[PDB]
This record gives sequence, C-alpha cells and structure tokens, in this order.
Amino acid sequence: SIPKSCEVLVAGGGPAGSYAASALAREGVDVVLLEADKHPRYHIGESMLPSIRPLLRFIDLEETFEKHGFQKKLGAAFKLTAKREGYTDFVAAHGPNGYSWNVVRSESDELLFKHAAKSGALTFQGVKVDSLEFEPYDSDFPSGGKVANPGRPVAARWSAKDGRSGTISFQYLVDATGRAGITSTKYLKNRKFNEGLKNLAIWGYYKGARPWAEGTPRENQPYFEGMRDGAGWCWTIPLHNGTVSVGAVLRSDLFFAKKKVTNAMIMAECMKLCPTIKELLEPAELVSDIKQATDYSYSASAYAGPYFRIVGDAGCFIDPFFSSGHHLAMAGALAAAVSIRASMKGDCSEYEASNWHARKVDEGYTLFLLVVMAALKQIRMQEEPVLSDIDDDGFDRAFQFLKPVIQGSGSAEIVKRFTKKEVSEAIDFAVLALDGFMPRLEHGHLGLNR
Amino acid sequence: MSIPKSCEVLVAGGGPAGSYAASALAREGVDVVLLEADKHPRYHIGESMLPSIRPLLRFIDLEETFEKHGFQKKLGAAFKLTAKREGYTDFVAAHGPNGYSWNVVRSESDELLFKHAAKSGALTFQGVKVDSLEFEPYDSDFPSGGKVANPGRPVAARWSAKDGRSGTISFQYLVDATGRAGITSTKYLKNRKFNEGLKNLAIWGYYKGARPWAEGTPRENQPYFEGMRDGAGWCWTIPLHNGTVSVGAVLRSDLFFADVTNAMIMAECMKLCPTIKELLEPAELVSDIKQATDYSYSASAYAGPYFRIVGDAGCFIDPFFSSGHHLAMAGALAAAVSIRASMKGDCSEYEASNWHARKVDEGYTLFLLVVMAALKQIRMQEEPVLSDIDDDGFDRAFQFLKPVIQGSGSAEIVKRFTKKEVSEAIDFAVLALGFMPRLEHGHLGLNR
Ligand SMILES: Cc1cc2nc3c(=O)[nH]c(=O)nc-3n(C[C@H](O)[C@H](O)[C@H](O)COP(=O)(O)OP(=O)(O)OC[C@H]3O[C@@H](n4cnc5c(N)ncnc54)[C@H](O)[C@@H]3O)c2cc1C
Ligand SMILES: Cc1cc2nc3c(=O)[nH]c(=O)nc-3n(C[C@H](O)[C@H](O)[C@H](O)COP(=O)(O)OP(=O)(O)OC[C@H]3O[C@@H](n4cnc5c(N)ncnc54)[C@H](O)[C@@H]3O)c2cc1C
Ligand SMILES: [Cl-]
Repeated sequence: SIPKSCEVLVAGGGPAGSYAASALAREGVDVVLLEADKHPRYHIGESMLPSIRPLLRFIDLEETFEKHGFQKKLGAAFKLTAKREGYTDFVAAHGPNGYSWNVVRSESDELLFKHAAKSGALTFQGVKVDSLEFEPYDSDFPSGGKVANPGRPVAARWSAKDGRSGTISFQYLVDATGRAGITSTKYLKNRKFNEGLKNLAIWGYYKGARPWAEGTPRENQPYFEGMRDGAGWCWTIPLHNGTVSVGAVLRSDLFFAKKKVTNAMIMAECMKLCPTIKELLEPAELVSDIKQATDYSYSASAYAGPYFRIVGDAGCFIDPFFSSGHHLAMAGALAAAVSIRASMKGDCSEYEASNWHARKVDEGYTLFLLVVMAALKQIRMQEEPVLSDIDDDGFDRAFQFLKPVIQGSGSAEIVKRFTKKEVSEAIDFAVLALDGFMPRLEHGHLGLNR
Repeated sequence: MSIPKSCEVLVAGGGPAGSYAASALAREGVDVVLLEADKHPRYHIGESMLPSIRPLLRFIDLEETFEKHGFQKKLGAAFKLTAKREGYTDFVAAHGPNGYSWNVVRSESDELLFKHAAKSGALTFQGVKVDSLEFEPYDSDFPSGGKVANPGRPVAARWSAKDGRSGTISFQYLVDATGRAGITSTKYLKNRKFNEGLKNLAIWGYYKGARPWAEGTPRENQPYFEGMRDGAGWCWTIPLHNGTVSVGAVLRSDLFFADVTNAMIMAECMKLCPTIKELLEPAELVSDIKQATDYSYSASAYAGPYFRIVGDAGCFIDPFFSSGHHLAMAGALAAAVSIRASMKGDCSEYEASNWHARKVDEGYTLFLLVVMAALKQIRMQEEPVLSDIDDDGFDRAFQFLKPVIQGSGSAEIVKRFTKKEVSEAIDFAVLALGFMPRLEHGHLGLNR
C-alpha cells in the first residue's frame, strides 16, 4: 500500500510530476508520486520544442521517446498576418538529429509516468491528494519577491476510488497538480490572471486533410496562423494516430461575440478566418469529438516556499501559441529536483534554494510571455508593422531573433545550444516589438554550486 | 464450361500475384483467363503481411472481404537480431489504428484472392497446368538489356488437366505468376541468378498453447523474429487467428546439416533463440514439421515482348522482413498497369515492359540490401552492423529502415512515407554493408 512516510511527495503524475519524481529517484530519494487518473488518459498539448531532448536526456528518457515513433516535427510555421508565414526550423539549428515531435499526450504522459516507476519512485494511480497540512514555519524566510511562507507542508491526505484512504508524511512537496493548482489556488490564492489572455479554446481531430507545404522540405509541419480579423488564432498539429489536431483560440469575450453541435459550428466559422487552415481542411474527415476547455493565462506571486516547489501549470500558464506548456513543465521539474537536492545535502540554505527555483520558473515564464505577447499583438493588429515588418513580405527576420526563446532557451542551463548573447537579442528584439548559483547537472551529484 | 481457345491476357498461376493481376485486368474489362495447377484451398507458407497490403487490396476492392474474414491483426513486428534489445517496427504508428496488417492462414486468403478474380470477371480454372509456352520469333525493334529480354513473343500455352484433358490457349499478353517453378525465368529465359550467400533452407511447424509475447503491453502477441545466438540463422514466431503460433527456423544449406533431424534441429534452433523458447515454454506441437528449399534469387530480366513476370517467378529474397507477399501483389499491380498502358496506347510495348521490369527490380533491390544488412548483423552477433550510437537495442536502426520494411519506396499506391524518408533508408543499409501510374479504376495505365 501507499507508505505513511517518504522523503519527497510529488502531487500529480503529469510530465512535470513524472520528470521531478524520476530526477529525484535517480538520485536515490524516497519519492512517492500520486496521480488521480490512471494512464493512459487523454490530454491536449501535442506540439513540442527541441529543448525536449536535453531535458529528457538528463533523465535518460530521450531515446525511449525516439523509439516510440511519434510524428516528428522539423519546425513550425506562424502566419501572424496576411503576409507570408514566419517559420522556425529545428533541424536547421540542432542538426538532422535535432527534430522534435508532435505527441499524442495519452502515451507520452504514460511513458513519463512509467519511467518514474522504473526510476525507483513509488507511483500510484487513482490516488487524489485531498488536502495539504501546513505546519507553522514561524522562522525568518526571506524572498527575492517570488517565494511565500504559508508554513511548511508536512503531510497530505489522500483517497483512492477503490475505497482505501489515508495520510502520508513527507519532507518536501512538489506541486505538479496542474490547472487545479492545489497550493497556488487552494492554500495560497495568488494566481494573477492576464486579462488580455483570458482565452477559450475549442479543438478536434481530423483525418484526410492534406499537408501544408506538400512536396516541400517542410511538408506536414505544424502550422499556426492568426485570424484575418485579428480576433484569435488557429492551429494544425499532425499526429501519428493518422489525424491532424485542429483548434481555435479566442478571448472569452470575443468568443461569445461570435455566438451571434454549436461547438462544431463555431469550429467551422472560426476556420473561415484562417484561409490556409481553411484550404488544408478542404478534404478533411472528422473522426473526433469537438471539445471546449478554459485556456486563461496566469502567473503566481510565488512558485516555491519552505520545503515545497510549484512546477508547470500549478504555478503559471501562457497562451499555447509557441508550444511552451510541456517545455516549461519539465524545465521547472528539473529546477525543483535541483533545488531540493541542493537543500537536502547542504549546498545552500532552503531559502536560497527555494528562491532559486522560483526565479527559474519566473524568468522562464517571462521569456515566453513577452515573446507570445509580441506575436499576439501582431495577431491583434494586421496592417500595422509589429515586429518591424513594414518593408518585407514576411517575418523571417523576426524569427531569426526570436530563434532561441521560441526553441526553449534562455533560462534553463541544460539548453546549451544558444549563447546568452543571442538570447539577449531575442529579448531586446521582442520588447522593442511590444514598444549567484549554478546548477550541477550531474547524475548522482545533482545540486547547486555557488 | 471449359477453357477457351483465345483470350486477351493469360495469367499462369493463381497465387496472390496471379489473382491480383487477374482482378486488376478483369476489372478493366479485359478478357482474362487464369490457370492454376493446384486446387484451392491448399496449404502454402507465408503468413506474415505488411501494412502495404491494404492500399494494394483496396485498389481491387478486396480490403473489406479480408477484414470480414477475421485474420489476426498485426500491429507490428519485433526483430531481435542479437542479444541486445529487440528492434520493433510499428504499423499502427505510421498507418493509424485502421492501418494494421494481418497474420494470414494462406490456405484461406489465396482462395479469397482466387475467388475475387472470378467475381472481378476473370475466367478461373483450377487443376489446370501450363505445361509449355510457345514463343514466336519477335525479330522486330525490341532489343534486350536493362532487365528486359527478347526470347520472342509468347502467343500460346499448352495446358493439361488432372482428369486428362489438354489443349492450347492463345493470348496477346502473358502474366507469369507460376511462382518458384518460374516457367519463363527457369526454362525459357534461363536467367535466374542465385546469391550463393543466401542459399538457405527452412523448417517450420505450428504449435498450440504457447503464451503471448509482451503480455499486457500495447504490442502484445506481435510476430517475433530473432537470430540464432551462434549466428547460423534466424527463427520466427507468427501468431494466427487459428489460436496457434507459426514457428520455424531458417539456415544456410551448409550450416543446416551441421528425417529425425527436422524435429531435432527445430529444438536446437529454438534453444539458440532464448525468447522463442520462452514463448513456446508450455507449447504442444499439433502440426507436422516440414522442410522446404528457400533460396534467394534474382533474374537478368523480368519482362519482354508482351509478357510480364511477377512474384517468385522473377525474384526471391530471404523472408526475414516478410517481403514475399508484398512484392507479389506489388508486381501484379505493375503488370496490370503496364499491360493496360500497352493495350490502350499510353506508350509502346517496349516502353511498358521496361517500366514493369524496373518496378520489379527496383522493389526487389530495396528489400535485398535491407535483408542483407540485417542478415549480416545476425552473423556479426558481436559487431555493430546495424547498431549506432545508442543506449540499447536496434530500434533506432528500424526508425531509418521504417519505410522499406513496411513496403514503401517503389509502389506508388503506398503514399504513407515521403520520398525523402525512403532515401535515408537506402543510405543507412548500404553504409552498413519517365512514366507515372494512372491508378484509376477503369482508366488504369501510364502517364508521362
Ligand atoms: C487548448 C490547449 C492547447 C495546448 N497546446 C499545447 C501545445 O501545443 N504544446 C504544449 O507544450 N502545451 C500545450 N498546452 C499546455 C499543456 O496542456 C500543459 O501546459 C502541460 O500539460 C503541462 O502541464 P502539466 O505538466 O501540469 O500537465 P497536467 O496534465 O496539468 O498534469 C496534472 C496531472 O495531475 C493530476 N492531478 C490533479 N489533481 C491531482 C491531485 N489532487 N492529486 C493527484 N494528482 C492530481 C491530473 O489528473 C493530471 O494528470 C495546451 C493547453 C491547452 C488548454
Ligand atoms: C519458409 C518461408 C517463409 C515465408 N514467410 C513469408 C512471410 O512471413 N511473409 C511473406 O509475405 N512471404 C513469406 N514467404 C514468401 C511467400 O511464400 C511468397 O513469396 C509469396 O507467397 C509469393 O508467392 P507467389 O504467389 O508468387 O507464388 P505461389 O504462392 O507459389 O503461387 C503460384 C501458384 O501457381 C501454381 N502454378 C505453378 N506452376 C504452374 C503452372 N505451370 N501452371 C499453372 N499454375 C502453376 C502453383 O501451384 C501456385 O499455386 C515465405 C517463404 C518461405 C519459403
Ligand atoms: Cl513551435
């Protein structure tokens, strides 16, 4: 049965949970991982970044993902306005071995979850964390502006649908709960929504649509374009299941402003405002149900505290235009494992480690924030030279600067590919468009240097 | 009813390549006569298929009949070349959940194909043996060379029946689907050239009560192939809807000898395949253990003046990657395309015969170098032949070999894999070592 005591409790067996559980268990930590669903289970989020490989490599899962046979993504196209699309190429930057994947999430989350068990973490499914018990930490615990002291969490109550129930004690907590955000939403209450990105989304899977850039060395790559009226944007993501993932994103007010099988109809109506998406789906056959979900973007006032870490959607969320969700989940899961291991064996104080994790979550989120915002500003405009596109017929100059951030660099040190000089130019270029400790990433010696 | 004296196309041999070519031609309205020396249903080896079977069967509208029969669906195949982790090819990953293939009791599918030829409008006769072919001199503008030959034009065939009846039938085109007998290639062109490295022999039997491989996994009970640990050969397990698993071993003719031997060597090769033995741990033999010749061969030419050679009648490669049934029907399609193109004036006969012969050669060459690379890795048990920089197993190699192993790279009906991907499959194996079809029903032929 589930043990009463462990070293680290990881709440939620999603990508950020399984990654943090595996990375800690591969260091020998007595990790317990609790997941309310039994894998495989459906979840949306199939487009990945090339940063997935260095992250998966640290936990020795990269080749297992390669051997599964997901649809490879060599890049992504972004037709923000009526001008010709901008395109980021993964295999050009990282070589012919540097492609990423478009992923059926029911299977990758299983691969990560089973890898956590094979890594030596105690994994349990159908077990839901009902509550967290924060003991008072009445001692000084300073912040740099991104950690909070609701006390120290030391026990969690859990239930299983087969009727068993109990409580588990732990020394550290990893919050990978997801949108539910148990710590951020239900013990803390520090979710800060961005009113400009309070979006809604609808999607479905289609068979027989014909690929983009047929014959071209960029055939059937993921394709994103903004609506010609500027109200939102749509995506196409082809998958190995034989279907292409298709969906549309609109702000909550602008979504019902077009309410003037309703979900299937607005899917077709919003599709009209994307002429190239409209062209690709001409012969398409619908095989999926068309599903709607909330898609609000939010940050948090704190991402860590006394002996607990918040990772992935449990802390922050940004509009999935640049496929940042799965990247930021595992990138924060690595920072949680690094900061916990540093705290465990005395590389630094807990407040030094907890603050370090919270920054790596905050600055990583900030990078995609200003980049996605610049694209969404260009999508909300159409004729105005956002990204400085006045004299050109495309965005290729803009995506030459946005290269490192769009491909997942700029905060996690494990993404060695791009220099911090190039990243700085990615930040400077994007803000003008809108206008210490060091990880020891060695297996068996994970922690922080000064 | 009896065999007619004249027809448009005579198809010799009612195997898969014969029945497919008969159906594809008869569905175009051609007066096709199909002669088969064996009476269906009859036993024949070859039970593992490729996912390319569906686009081929769909062109002749036979997919749904095969689906309704209930063959064991095949989602992929495993290949444990050496003691390292298995390599695996995934059909459902590439072709979707409806793109699986089958493991097939061949006595029943060959009958379905043969009867489908009759429903397609071909005149089908069983127990009728083509004894000889009458090649008239074709001294016209038709040179030899390029995988085409000019032994003259075949225009009549002598035939015999098991009741004693005999006669002769005239035809404008010939389709040689006779098989290993290879009437045209072995006794009229005399152009079968064996590869001395692949002069293999095989033994097999069917076992009941064996337990599935990879139980519980989404890849449970898929066909499993592994090379013998001493490097002498390889074994297979192919589970069938019959509740039994087809089990067999393949050895080179010299290494084979290194009656009762068949039952004993069956156990010895199984012992040299630890995972095959594990699946057959409680198994009981219900079949006879049978031996047959399994030599690999090519031909200097696969077509000529108004005749087409398809399947084993032309070429054969070691069945490690289950290429035999694919290449049979893939060549049968090319024979129907090239004959119809010649019939309706899309191009000259000399242009069509070269196109068919190239598609037989080009398809065979793909599987040749791929099987050769895998069999070299099996004899180099300890040497990395197909092992690249990796963490374990051969699965990275099978990600490169993916399109050829699943039947792409020559047949135009298998669109699934890009022509970019096929190029890397060719280079990967070698480094270890015009006309366009009109695949329209009722408009079959060639464009330029
Ligand atoms: C429409 C849409 C499109 C998207 N497209 C993309 C894309 O293209 N690319 C991309 O990278 N991202 C995309 N995302 C985002 C992506 O879905 C997430 O960012 C990603 O799943 C990372 O979050 P996570 O790791 O927490 O996963 P989650 O699925 O949020 O993991 C949380 C897990 O914890 C479990 N859990 C919840 N409560 C408890 C509890 N009390 N106890 C135990 N377990 C619990 C849940 O069942 C779940 O399995 C998209 C999101 C949306 C809405
Ligand atoms: C041990 C072994 C294992 C194999 N495993 C596989 C496998 O897993 N998968 C796979 O795809 N392939 C496999 N094969 C290959 C497969 O058996 C053949 O490649 C495939 O069946 C193609 O045969 P065919 O239709 O061309 O010839 P056949 O199937 O032999 O058909 C020719 C027919 O014509 C008849 N005939 C012969 N002479 C005459 C004549 N003169 N007149 C009239 N009719 C005549 C024959 O009786 C026969 O019925 C294997 C082969 C061997 C030896
Ligand atoms: Cl992207």
